[PDB]
Amino acid sequence: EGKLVIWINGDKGYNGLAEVGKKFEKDTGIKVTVEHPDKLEEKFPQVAATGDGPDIIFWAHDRFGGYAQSGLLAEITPDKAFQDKLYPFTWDAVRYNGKLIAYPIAVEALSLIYNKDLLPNPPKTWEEIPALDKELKAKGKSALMFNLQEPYFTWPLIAADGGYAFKYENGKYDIKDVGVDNAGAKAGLTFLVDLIKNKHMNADTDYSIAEAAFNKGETAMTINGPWAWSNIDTSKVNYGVTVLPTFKGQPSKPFVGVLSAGINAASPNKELAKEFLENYLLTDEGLEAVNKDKPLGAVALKSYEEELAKDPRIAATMENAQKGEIMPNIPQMSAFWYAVRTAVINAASGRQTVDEALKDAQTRITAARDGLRAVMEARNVTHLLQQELTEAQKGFQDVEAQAATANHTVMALMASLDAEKAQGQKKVEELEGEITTLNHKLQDASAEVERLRR
Amino acid sequence: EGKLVIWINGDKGYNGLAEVGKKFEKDTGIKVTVEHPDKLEEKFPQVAATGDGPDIIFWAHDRFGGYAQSGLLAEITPDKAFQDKLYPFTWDAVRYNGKLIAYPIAVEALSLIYNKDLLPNPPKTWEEIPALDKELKAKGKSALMFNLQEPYFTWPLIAADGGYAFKYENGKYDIKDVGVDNAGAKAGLTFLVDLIKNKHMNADTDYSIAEAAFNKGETAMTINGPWAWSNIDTSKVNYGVTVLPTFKGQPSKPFVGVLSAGINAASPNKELAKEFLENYLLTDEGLEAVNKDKPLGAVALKSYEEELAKDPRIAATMENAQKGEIMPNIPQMSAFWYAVRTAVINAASGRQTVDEALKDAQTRITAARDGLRAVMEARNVTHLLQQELTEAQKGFQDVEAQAATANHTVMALMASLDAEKAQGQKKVEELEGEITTLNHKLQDASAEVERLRR
Amino acid sequence: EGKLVIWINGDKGYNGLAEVGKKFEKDTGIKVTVEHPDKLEEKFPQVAATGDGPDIIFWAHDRFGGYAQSGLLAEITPDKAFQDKLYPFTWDAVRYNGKLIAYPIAVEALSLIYNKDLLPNPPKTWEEIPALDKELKAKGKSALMFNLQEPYFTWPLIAADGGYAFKYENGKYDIKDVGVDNAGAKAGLTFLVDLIKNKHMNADTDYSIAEAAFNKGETAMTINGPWAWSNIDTSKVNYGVTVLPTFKGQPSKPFVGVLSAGINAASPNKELAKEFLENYLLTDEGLEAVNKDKPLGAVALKSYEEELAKDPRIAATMENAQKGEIMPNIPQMSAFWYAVRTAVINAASGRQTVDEALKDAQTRITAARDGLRAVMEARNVTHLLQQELTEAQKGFQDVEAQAATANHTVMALMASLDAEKAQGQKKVEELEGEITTLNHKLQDASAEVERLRR
Amino acid sequence: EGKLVIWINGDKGYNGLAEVGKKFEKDTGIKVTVEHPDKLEEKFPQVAATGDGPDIIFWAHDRFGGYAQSGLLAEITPDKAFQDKLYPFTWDAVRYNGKLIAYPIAVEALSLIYNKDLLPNPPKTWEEIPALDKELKAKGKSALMFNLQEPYFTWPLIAADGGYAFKYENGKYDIKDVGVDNAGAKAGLTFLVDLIKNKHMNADTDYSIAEAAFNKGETAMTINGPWAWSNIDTSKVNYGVTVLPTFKGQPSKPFVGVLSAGINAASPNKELAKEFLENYLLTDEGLEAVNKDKPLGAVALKSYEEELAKDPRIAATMENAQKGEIMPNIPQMSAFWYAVRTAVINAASGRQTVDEALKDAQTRITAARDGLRAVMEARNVTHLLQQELTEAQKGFQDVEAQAATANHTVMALMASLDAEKAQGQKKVEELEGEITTLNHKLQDASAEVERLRR
Repeated sequence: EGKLVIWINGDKGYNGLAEVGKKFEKDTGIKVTVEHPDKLEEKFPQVAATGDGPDIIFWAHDRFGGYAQSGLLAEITPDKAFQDKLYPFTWDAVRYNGKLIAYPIAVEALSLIYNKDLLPNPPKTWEEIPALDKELKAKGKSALMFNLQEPYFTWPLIAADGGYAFKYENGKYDIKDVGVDNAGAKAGLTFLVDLIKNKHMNADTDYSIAEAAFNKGETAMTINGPWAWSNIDTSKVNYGVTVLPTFKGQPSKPFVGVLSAGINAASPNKELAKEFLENYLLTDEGLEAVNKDKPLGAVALKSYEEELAKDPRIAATMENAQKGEIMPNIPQMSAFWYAVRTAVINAASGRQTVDEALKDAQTRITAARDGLRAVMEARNVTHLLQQELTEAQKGFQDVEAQAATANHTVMALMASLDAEKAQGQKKVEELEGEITTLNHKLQDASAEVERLRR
Repeated sequence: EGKLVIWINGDKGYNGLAEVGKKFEKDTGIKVTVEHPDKLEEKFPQVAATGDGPDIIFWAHDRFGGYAQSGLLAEITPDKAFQDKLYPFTWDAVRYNGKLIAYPIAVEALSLIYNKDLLPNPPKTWEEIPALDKELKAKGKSALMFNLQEPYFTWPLIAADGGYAFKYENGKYDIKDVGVDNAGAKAGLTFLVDLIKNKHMNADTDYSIAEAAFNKGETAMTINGPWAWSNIDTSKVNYGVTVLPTFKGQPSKPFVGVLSAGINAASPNKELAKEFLENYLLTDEGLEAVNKDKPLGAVALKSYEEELAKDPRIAATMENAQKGEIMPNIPQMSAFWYAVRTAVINAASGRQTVDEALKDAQTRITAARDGLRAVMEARNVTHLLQQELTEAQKGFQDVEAQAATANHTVMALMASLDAEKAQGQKKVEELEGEITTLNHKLQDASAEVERLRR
Repeated sequence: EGKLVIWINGDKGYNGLAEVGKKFEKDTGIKVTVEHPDKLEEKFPQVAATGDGPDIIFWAHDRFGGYAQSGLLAEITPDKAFQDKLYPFTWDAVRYNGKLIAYPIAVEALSLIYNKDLLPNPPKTWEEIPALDKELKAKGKSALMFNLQEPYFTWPLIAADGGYAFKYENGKYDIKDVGVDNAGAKAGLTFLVDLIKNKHMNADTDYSIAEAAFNKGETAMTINGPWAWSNIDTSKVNYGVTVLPTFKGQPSKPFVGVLSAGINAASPNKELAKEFLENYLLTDEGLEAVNKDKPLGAVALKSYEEELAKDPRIAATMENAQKGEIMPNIPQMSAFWYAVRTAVINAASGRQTVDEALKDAQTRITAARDGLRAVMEARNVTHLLQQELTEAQKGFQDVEAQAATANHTVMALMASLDAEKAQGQKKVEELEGEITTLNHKLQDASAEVERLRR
Repeated sequence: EGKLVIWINGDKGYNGLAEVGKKFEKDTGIKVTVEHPDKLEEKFPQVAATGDGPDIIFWAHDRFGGYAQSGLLAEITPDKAFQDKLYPFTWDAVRYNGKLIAYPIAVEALSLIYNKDLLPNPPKTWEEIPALDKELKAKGKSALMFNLQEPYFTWPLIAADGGYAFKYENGKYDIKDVGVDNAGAKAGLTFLVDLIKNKHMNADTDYSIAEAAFNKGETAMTINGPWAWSNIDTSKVNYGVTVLPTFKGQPSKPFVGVLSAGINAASPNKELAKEFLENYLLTDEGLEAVNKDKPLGAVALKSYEEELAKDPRIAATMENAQKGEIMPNIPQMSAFWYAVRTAVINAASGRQTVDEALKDAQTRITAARDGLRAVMEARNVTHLLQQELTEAQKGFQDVEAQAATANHTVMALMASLDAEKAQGQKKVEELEGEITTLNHKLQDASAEVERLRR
């Protein structure tokens, strides 16, 4: 309270950011402390939920939908003037149910990487890569090698013509709409598989294999991110970085990830953070300071991005990001990765046709939750089936009780049958006795009248 | 408190008993009230369990084991001198776990009933009845007709040679030992079934059909109890009552039931009841008074029984009771009746052979509780199976969480691979730079010594 | 014996009630202790049956049918001067076989709740909701959201047009006359399915979802009880509470639950209990003390309901209640919840049609008497349980397979990372050797220009 | 209370064990019943936990770790004079958290079985088998065939060279110390895979196939337990039973199973059950009675094992016991059978390598198959639950049947009683008619002597 504590990961320019913190400390008297604690993404939900930890946290936007789901983040309110300082599409990476929940900072995305010496004019279209490889193979090189084991890297081509992870309409994801076996994704994947079939790529090619091959000049092109540049730098291949090839006319569609600054729902300093982010960090001065300590890569702030774009590699990254699909910030996306990962490997390794591989994603992406659903139906079915067991229990105590009554009743009734039957005749003979006596009285009176009348 | 209230059923000599109550009231000043309330056997366990109702209750001994099981009855303490005033075997009808729990009063049991005019010398053995019937059939009569639908009436012959309900050893019943399919019972039943096969009896003969037949002089003999006498009296058949026929040398073994006076565990007047029963009711005077109001039939009190025996019918009853099997006072006896009932009907109607009918009694006797036992195992199985459902529930939350870690870890590791690799070569070239500088220093020093030494 | 122990659930205002019991302890001198034992509805039948437990017991009236039937509850005898102080229908929920068995205290019913900033004038008919949802979906919001899983919530709509559970005749229900697939219920349920068919609602909308949706202003309307308000109060949505819409001109027919106060059959303090309720609790001052501790919602006492109904919400709940269905206090009702819970899902997800889904309800409801049937219904339940444990089993097996493949990648990278670190750290020691070596060689040369020579 | 009930699976010599109980019933007087309820292992945890079921339970020792963990078993306390009568290592299979929880009775392990007319001298090492299969294939016969599908069989070879499931430490298992991809396991599985690669075995050889092969003389050898012998006896192949062959000079490590006798935790007969096992069963005479009914195989008792070992086969099984792995009595072990089962298939059919397959077995303990196991234990529990419900259903149907017959009597009687009441009441009014008719006629006659005349 009265000061701002901020968490950013250790692989970012925290000192650079502290500098911005000091400029703020000077101008308002508010001391800003910047920290990079160990695995802070895991640490965040634990300290925010007891009014502790950072007033503001910098992280990949995808972890944030999980935090907003637990109401951990403050809703942010930037006037539209400020909203037009950043790229439209970056805001879409920081919404949850229509509420804006964090400030976009950086933008990251795969790009085509190529050896200028081997290939000074990288191709624009996937379609021409086969022919290009047949050429380079004749001088002991390959056209392209990139990580096929993972979907993050194979998606761009697959999504190109029509795929999508989850439909997005109004700042909201329909988690039941999955565009992974639409005719477009099938075309994407077929092509990719066909490249393997026609021995232009190896299905067992992963990250390290690709990286090594490019760095040793064994392949003309590869696909990869800004995280990889300082590595390729020191191979001293002469490498170009540029727009991903199109497919069937359409841009490749690589997933996009966005370093974002979010504010703690718990924090009291909500407006002093809003200030710090809006007026000190998200400016050319502020981003430049962080950039000096460690490059951010392509940024969300239009004005400063336009400066960094001198570096064509940073130009490419953003060009690709703007043609790509923001990576959905919803819990279920990890099911997507899981499912899609297995889908592709199978499709590639021959284990499945594209069609069956992609058709199963629809089933498998929910195998997690359908099974969990069956566990909870079964939970209820046992409550019911326990009730029925009570019912049977008293059914048996009942039957046992009403057996005794039947056995005893059989005999009661026998005694009664004899009682009322003996009581019967006894009353009868009494009455039948009264009759003979009256019969005799009437006989005796009648006999007298005859005497007297005669 | 200070007085005795006593409950007896309405079909007994309650006025007779009140007279005994008045003799007591005179001699000790204690007013005794005698009551016959509606279904008092059902009413007893409800009033005794809140210190209410009668100080003493007269009822059929079999209901009393159920009462003692609920500790409702006081344990009685009659010195051995008093014990020898009643017939030994009667006391066995009033034990529960070795504790004497009531005073025996009256004894009831089936006897052979026969038409003196049709058959002045009733047979002594079941074995001679077929022949007898062939004789009497030739003059339009039957030898024997008695209630075959119920086991209480068919048992005497079945048990004759070896059967028993539940084994009885030390004032205790082994509820797992049931002698209903031992070779003896098989012989008894076979005979009975054979009588039906050889058209000496009808399988569909019940109590009313038997009674009618005997009372109209259509049959020479029947089997029945004292409850039935006053009924037969008024048919004015000239009837004898005597020992049941033997089978295979052995006496018939009819069940025996004993009117017994029990004392409330709750009652404070335990020693004033002991008194009343021991010294006023269980004497010749006392029983005689009750007898005047309503005959008890054969009694437990040796001395007075020996008087009543002048009536040979009452002699037979007791002779048959002493050769019979006290009717077990344990809850499970109603399963016995249920099982054995169905056994015999089936055996008689052709629906089953004797052997299979009797073998099933062993199973069916416990359908009852074996089935209840399954309901309660199943009750526990559900508690367990609900626990496992919790386990599966967290198994799924787990798996879903550790999919997110895996997806994020795949990428963390990719970045790290590039970080530590670029960091790698940067340290290497620094060191490799220090090397050339030292290489050049040493060269320059070495070039000097050569100059100077030369 | 001269002391009043009262049971009332924990989530009620028991410190309030405690205050009423002290105002009573004052004006008479009889100590009153209130408790709130866990699972006290299920404790009561065990404690009452041994003369122990409470003189008065507070609970939702439907449980009191179970108690009455076991003869655990005393018949209350209030004058018609008193009876008129409460709303006529609150007596209909405390009747068993004509007899009044408990005192009504509070009344509860779903009501239609709405966000005024998103919808200032709530609709008066169900039929206008689709039209209204379209309007709202246009600006990325939904019309209505409320727990579809549970029948308790769906019923109001279904039973609206002349539907009902069991016919209430005089003071009981005919257990075999049922309004579940009469004209009314079919039409209603048809409409509920249409809303899901036409995408206006999701088939798997539960309580937890529907609360969060409304309470964060995603949806214009929900359906819910007084229990759900304080959670809205904290969310600060500007909400209103009103009459549930009409369907076919008829009011929605939500269930009514009426907190009743019953009296133990064999309680020593008969008139004293009556006295407390009639003259101390069921008065403006008693109910207030309670209400101040925890809100009872609408109350049965006219005098005080007119005070509380100044709160348009409490007035609304009571309106819906008068327009709604009392919960039958008969055992048979517990098949209703199950039969209708599955009927809903089956008609919704399309596994059955509306006619056949309500015909199976019709059947399972009417009638019991269960016992052996219960056991066969378990037999079929466990086939269903088996299917689900199957589904859960292949759910895990699928996730496990796909989890196996992310782990393939993860160990691969971890491998390469560990390898990279090994290679690098060895290369570094190789160089640091070269350096220490050269440093020595130079030390010699150097130390031998300085000495030998200059 | 003064009686001993025992459970033992049906395929065991229970009529023999009964003979041991009669020798026990004679010399003391305590009756001892032996039963063999279906699915009794699953039954026991539900019957123990309601003070029902058996005093002692006979089963494979692995199931007893589950029971011990729930506290259902009594800790046995035998003197070291007794302990020494049994082979040291049998007591390692009846320990849970250091405590002895049952008596060892019999020992079972896989042995090497061979056909002497095809191979008079069986090999002493796995390594010579390919060499020997070549020799045999030449004359159209295979060296070895046994169940490759099941790990229980394939384990012996895999575990040979220092492999193990979980480390046994003192009296427990370090649940996290696992020998499944140590140096030993890999080498063994590798050999098993090679045998399949080089066409010495078929990948899809299961039990059924292997038996029929060996039993019809198509293969020189098979691997199997005592249970398969009697089937060979009949086929009449001339067969020997011997130690399993060594791998890398190490004895094969087949799973040992010890049939053990456990005692119910809350059994009224504590010292009596101990008395029966220690002094009557675990003795030459006792074990003989049981072995005469059905062979027990190896026995834990020294005195009688040296007798049975005159059968070379039995000595052979004992030798492979001692040289084998006692089954861990811990829940976690069920993951093993699965993980490994797949591991073996995968490594065999080539879908994984030996290294990566055994690493996946290494991991699946703990992690994801927490939940999946619980689902599958639910899956088997419902099978027990279905048997229970079955038992209840025929319990009801039985009593229903017998109830129906008692009612038959009851209604017949009530009919007769109602007929008798009718018949008589029409008589009594008939007479009362006459009596008032006669009175009137008399009144006239009489009134007409008094007036007319005198």
